[PDB]
Amino acid sequence: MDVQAFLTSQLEYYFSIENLSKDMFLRKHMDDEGYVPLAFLASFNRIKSFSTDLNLLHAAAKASDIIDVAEDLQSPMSIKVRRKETWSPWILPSESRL
Repeated sequence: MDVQAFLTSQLEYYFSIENLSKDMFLRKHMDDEGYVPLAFLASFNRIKSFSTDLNLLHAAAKASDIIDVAEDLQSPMSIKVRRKETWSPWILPSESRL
């Protein structure tokens, strides 16, 4: 597929039940609203291999109809994303967070 298509697919996958059940790190880095910083997602080798550009990754996130993006004008690195909840939140207790 195209670079955008791959990046979008991976982003959707990252917040999937299958991935989350195996990837505790994503859950630990969630805030009270279940958001995960774009900068953290960019650290995934699968993403870096295609692009390290947060702008392209952000565009990929916006291309998904099941992902919501929160922007912070103060910094491009403070942009967070989340997948829409279906059954239950995957947010961990503050003490368990990193």
